[PDB]
Amino acid sequence: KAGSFGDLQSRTSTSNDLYANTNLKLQRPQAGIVHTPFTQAPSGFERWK
Amino acid sequence: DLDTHFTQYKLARPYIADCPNCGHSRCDSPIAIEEVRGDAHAGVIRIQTSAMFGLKTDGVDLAYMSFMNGKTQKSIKIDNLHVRTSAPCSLVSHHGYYILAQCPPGDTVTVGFHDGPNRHTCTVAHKVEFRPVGREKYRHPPEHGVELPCNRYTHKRADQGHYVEMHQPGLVADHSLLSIHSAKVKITVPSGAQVKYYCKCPDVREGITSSDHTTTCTDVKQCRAYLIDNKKWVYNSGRLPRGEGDTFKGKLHVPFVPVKAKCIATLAPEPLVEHKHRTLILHLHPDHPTLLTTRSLGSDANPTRQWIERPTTVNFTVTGEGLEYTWGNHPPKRVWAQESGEGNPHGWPHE
Amino acid sequence: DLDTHFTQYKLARPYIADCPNCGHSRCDSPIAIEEVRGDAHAGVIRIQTSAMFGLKTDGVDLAYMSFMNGKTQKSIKIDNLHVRTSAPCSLVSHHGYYILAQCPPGDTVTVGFHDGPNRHTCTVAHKVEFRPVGREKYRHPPEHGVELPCNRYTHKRADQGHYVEMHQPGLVADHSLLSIHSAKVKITVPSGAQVKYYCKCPDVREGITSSDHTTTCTDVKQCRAYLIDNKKWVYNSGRLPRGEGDTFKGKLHVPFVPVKAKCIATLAPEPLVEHKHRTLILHLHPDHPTLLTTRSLGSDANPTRQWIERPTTVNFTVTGEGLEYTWGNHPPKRVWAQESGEGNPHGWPHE
Amino acid sequence: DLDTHFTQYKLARPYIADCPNCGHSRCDSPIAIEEVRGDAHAGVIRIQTSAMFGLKTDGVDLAYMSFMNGKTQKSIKIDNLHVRTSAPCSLVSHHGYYILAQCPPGDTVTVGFHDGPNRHTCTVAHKVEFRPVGREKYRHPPEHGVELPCNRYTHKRADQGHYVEMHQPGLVADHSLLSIHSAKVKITVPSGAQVKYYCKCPDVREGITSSDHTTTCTDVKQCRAYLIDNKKWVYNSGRLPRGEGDTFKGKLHVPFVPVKAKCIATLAPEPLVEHKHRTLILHLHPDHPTLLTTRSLGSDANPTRQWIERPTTVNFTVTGEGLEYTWGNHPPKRVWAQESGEGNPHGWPHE
Repeated sequence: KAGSFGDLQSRTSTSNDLYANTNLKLQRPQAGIVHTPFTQAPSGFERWK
Repeated sequence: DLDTHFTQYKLARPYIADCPNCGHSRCDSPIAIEEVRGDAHAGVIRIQTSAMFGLKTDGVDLAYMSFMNGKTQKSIKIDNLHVRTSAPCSLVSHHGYYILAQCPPGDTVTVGFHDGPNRHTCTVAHKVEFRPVGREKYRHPPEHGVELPCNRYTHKRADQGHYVEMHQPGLVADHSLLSIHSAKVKITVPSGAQVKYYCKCPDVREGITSSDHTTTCTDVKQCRAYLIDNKKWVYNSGRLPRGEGDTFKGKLHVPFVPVKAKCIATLAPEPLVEHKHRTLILHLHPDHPTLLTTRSLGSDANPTRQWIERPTTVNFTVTGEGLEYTWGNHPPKRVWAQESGEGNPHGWPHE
Repeated sequence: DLDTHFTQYKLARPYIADCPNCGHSRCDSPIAIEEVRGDAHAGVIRIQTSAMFGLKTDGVDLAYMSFMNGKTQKSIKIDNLHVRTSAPCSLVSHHGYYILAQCPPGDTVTVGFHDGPNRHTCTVAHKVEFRPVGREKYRHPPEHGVELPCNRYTHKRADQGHYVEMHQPGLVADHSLLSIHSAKVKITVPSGAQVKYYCKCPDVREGITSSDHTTTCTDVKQCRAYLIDNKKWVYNSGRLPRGEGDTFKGKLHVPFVPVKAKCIATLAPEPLVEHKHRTLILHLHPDHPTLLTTRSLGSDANPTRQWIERPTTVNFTVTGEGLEYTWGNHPPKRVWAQESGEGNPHGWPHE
Repeated sequence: DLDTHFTQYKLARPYIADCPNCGHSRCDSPIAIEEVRGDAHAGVIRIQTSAMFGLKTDGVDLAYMSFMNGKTQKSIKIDNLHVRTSAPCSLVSHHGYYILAQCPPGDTVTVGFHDGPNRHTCTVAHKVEFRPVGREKYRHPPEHGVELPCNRYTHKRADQGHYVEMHQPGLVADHSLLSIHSAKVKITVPSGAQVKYYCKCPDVREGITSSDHTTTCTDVKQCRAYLIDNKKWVYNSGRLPRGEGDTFKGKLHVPFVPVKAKCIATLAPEPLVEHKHRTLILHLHPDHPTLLTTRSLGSDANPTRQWIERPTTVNFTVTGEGLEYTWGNHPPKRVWAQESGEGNPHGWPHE
């Protein structure tokens, strides 16, 4: 779950198998022209550091 | 666009002016920046150069660059220009004396094309602020949320819906105009004008003008190199004075009006609406600061104010005519009060 | 630097994509930034251009810059461009889609070169956060402070310690590759690709298959231009397509791995150590916001917490088996348990 | 302005020292920035490039651009030079290795050529004021701020009033300098020089003496070449070595002395001064931090401190011997105690 640290939970590095919710929320790009921003909350891996 | 708007173009000339952060003793900047407008709700920022880039003065193309060097234009490619604000801009379009350029907001604006030994720039101060409309208030969006109805500027050059007072391509010195009347300084017209003038020596110093000339005092620097143009109109600048001899007060539009479109705007996910008996439990976990507020309804106003920028469970006591819950500047949600969790009597607010 | 990993190179190809900024009236820049990586917290930052500069598909020569035109390279200079994370950088090496450059750090990325008064910039949003691993929060060495261990990239592009998905890409840029065969949309394999495809027209969609090509709608402006490779796997960028069809072992390494090493770092001047009996006093005089916290080692286990950026004499209750004291991101320091008498005769430990 | 003091100019030549900060971390540049002097509270900043632009190394051709590549010039255009801050500056005048430029606001200075297919710029920190002294600390003038007389740099230089050590300079960069005399370490003269040296091995060294070095320790990297140029002494840079066996005089002035003039300045918009009876009512309305303070006069004294950036009516109790009142860096004002309305003072307010 997202709202805690360890919100990314990838199994082993011999795979890219995981659980991906870090509150990664795609949103509109800057100035109304193409690219994919990843808007990621202060959550795991940001907050509590 | 490039069709009709010869209102500004034909009946104007770019005007050479001056700027403080330039030259060896201040360059004359024909790109002198007045009237920065990041004042909208947008993401695109409007700058006014003194220069009339756009059409040269001709019919076509917003991607030429006509500033004033001399009394004459200097109608060249726009590839030497650098619009910037407080981050490098990419021009969107120029129209009139006004350029729209895509860049972040900025306290200053900093424009400049290389020319001379110096890099020939011009800068100016003006307090600028964008915001997404509503609850979530920012200086411009962070990079997140939904788009929702606030002011923003268009791609295209023509974008009318306002008008500024225009006087003329007013009084500025152009000493390329100023010939000599055999030892005294002689003003000439830029393009047809009643040219305002005085020296320490007699004439009219109010700027009541019907082609003032003072050719009585020798020095060019002891006289008033001023230009009331009498069939032309350009943006009113402080670095372009006006007179009163044959000045216009004629309002003539501004292109690059921030107009109602879908502005880049804000909203942070995870409202997580849950209701147990007359209460909205709300786990919250935003990407970026969300101004939450509610109204437990009735004659009751019940405000709430809280910026939420990190995980917090809040609650809002739903009532007999509901509550609404407004997670950011996105529109109100709605909720009936009553127990979830099975099995009761019903049929009154008493059971 | 150079590398011989045709693991990625041969089995990958250039690319190039749209970017919001670029001089005049936009362009698709080969320096179009996706996949910003503040996963190192050191002098060097890895940025991903859309294009695969470095060596070619075939290999050799760092010094060029190969973006995709057709299925063919477009091999020109890398040095007249400047990929950057924000402010002026010095490139370290490019390999793949990825460039390592000694740059400032940044949450966002802002690229631009000037060879003259010309503009051709590129900018993008992506949430990135940096901290040097350990207590103190910073992002990158200014040019001073102590060195201490945090994640950091190696100069060399010879790494393969982790691998990013590149398996089942869709296309490479320039739709002359994925043209129209004079009525229907034409999937052209680069060298062999098991191509999974579809149009908005009804046909088979995605699936584990070696044939799932579709040409049903006429244009590529109504179909999903994919090149699901199997020996030409391009990095799965933000703006790169990719059908969800046949999975491959087209997971392909990264030349740039942030590793645990003695990163060039930022740390405030080391503690001005002091003591009393069973107490590590620390007069401190920082140049940087350094999170001090300590860990009374052994019989006690108590933390102490204080961000220290302002000079403060603090105290830390040393226990029987010493204490350690953790002056920021820099690993714990250590202090014996026992007295400070400071040179007094016997019978005075500190009493 | 050309060669006002042949003290500095003639007896100077370009030098090369390492670039401390390049715009990320560090690089190397022949124009490496030492001695930033924005100390004058003004719109102009004095910079030292390592390069001696100006006159090439000679007596002629001010505002040309000569840096050192090797011991050799690189006599190129001044329009390819770019001093900049928050946007490109415009040069005012050069004297020595030092350039004065009318710049947009900035704490630091960032210089750099676009010479070659690559850019090597250089920037540095060096402590600058931009508030006039006494009380008030107010920013720097962007295009506003009241003018009042303070330090300012000369747009019309001829200055000499301090001198920095330039006695026994070191070398210039490139290992063509630090060549080999067939087994002995050879420093090659830039313009003719009395060349002094040392190695890790013991030596006897003089800077009145052409050719020194140990013969026991020899090679490019095995000895420390110096260029004590006895007719064109360069500024002593942090990365230029020097003598230690001798002191060879060659102290050479610094031009662009900041002098008392009508500086572009920073005195926050003026207050209102009012008194009735033994009271300075002071309605105040600045837009910028002014340290207000007063002195209720006589043997009795009374400081007050309050930063005024917020419009605030304050009061300061004037006493018999007056009060004096010190509205920022504007010099102390004065006020009598005299009663408004009636009374008969002779030792009291009204008695």
